[PDB]
Amino acid sequence: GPNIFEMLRIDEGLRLKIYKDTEGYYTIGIGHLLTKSPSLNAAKSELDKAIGRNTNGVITKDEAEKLFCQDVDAAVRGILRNAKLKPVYDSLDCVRRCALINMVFQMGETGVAGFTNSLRMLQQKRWDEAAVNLAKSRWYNQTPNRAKRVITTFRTGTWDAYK
Amino acid sequence: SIRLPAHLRLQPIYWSRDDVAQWLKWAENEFSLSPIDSNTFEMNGKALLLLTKEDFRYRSPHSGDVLYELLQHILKQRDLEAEAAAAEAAAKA
Amino acid sequence: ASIRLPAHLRLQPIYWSRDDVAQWLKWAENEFSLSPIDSNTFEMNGKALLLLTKEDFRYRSPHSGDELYELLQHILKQRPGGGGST
Ligand SMILES: [N+]
Repeated sequence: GPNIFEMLRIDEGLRLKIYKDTEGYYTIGIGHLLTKSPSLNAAKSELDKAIGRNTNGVITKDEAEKLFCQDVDAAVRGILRNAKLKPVYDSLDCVRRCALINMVFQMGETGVAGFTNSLRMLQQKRWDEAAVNLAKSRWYNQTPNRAKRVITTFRTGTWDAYK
Repeated sequence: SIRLPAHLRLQPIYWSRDDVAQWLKWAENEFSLSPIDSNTFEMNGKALLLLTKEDFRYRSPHSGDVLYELLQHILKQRDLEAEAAAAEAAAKA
Repeated sequence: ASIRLPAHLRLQPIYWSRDDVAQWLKWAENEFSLSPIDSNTFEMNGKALLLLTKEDFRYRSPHSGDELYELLQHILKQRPGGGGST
C-alpha cells in the first residue's frame, strides 16, 4: 500500500467467520460489532439487516470491506459531530486522520475525546510531545502492539510503521 | 531488433482477426517472405495462439516457422513488459 | 578457419537481403563440400534467418541444416556484437 484499510488489517485484523477479540464480545470483519444480546442468536440476526442478504455469517471477503468502509464513514461522522474531536481532526492531514480513526475503532469516539492534552498537542502541530504523552496512558499498557504504530504515525506523519 | 507496428504492440491474445492480418502483411515485408495469402489465418489472436508450429507450416509452407518463431518472440517481450509493470505496481503499492 | 567467413557478404546477417541469404548458402555449399542446397530453402532475409531454431534449419535442410545453423552462429561470434533480435 500503504492505506487506511491496511492499518486495521494489521491492528484489529480481518477474520472471517465470527470470532472473539481480546475481551469476549463477538466481532466480524474488521472490528464490527454485532451483538447486544449475550448469545450468537442476535449477532446472527442484525447481520441480515447490515449486509442486505442472509445467514450466518461467514461473510465474503468483499462484503467485509464494504462493512469496514461503512464503519470508517461512521467513525468520521462521529468524529466531526464531536465538539472535542472535530477541531483536532480538521487540522490533521489524511495520514494522521487515519490514526485518529484507528483509535476510534478501538476505544470509541467518547474514549478518544478523553485524551484532552494529547489532542490539543496534535492540533497545534506538536507531534513528538503528543507521542510522548499518548505513550503514558492506560490504553498503551493493555496492547503496546497497536499503540506503538499509532504513535509513530502521529509523530512522523507517514505510514512507515507499517511498510 | 524487432519493432512491431505500434497498433500491434498489444498482447497477441487481444489481437482481432484484422490485427492478425496486418501482422502477416507487416511480417512479409519485414522478413522478405514469399507473399502470404490474406486468408491463411482466418482467426483472431487467441485462436492463433492455439496453433502449433506444424499448423503454421501446413498453412504457410514457405514462412510458417518464421511466423511461429516471430510470435514466440512477440509473446516473450510482452511477458517481460507484463512483469516489469507487475513488479513496479507492487513497488508503489 | 575462421574464415569460415563470406568474402562479399556483410558479416552482420541482420542486414542480409533475401538474395544475400541465397549467396550465403551458395558459398556455404562450396566452402564446406555440402550436398547441393536449393536456393528456395530459405526464402527470407537475414532478420528472418536469425529467428529460426536449429530444428527449423534441419527441417528445411535435412542434410546440411545443423551445419548451416552452427555456421550462422560462428559468423555472429566473430564479429561483435549484437543484434539481436531485440
Ligand atoms: N538462426
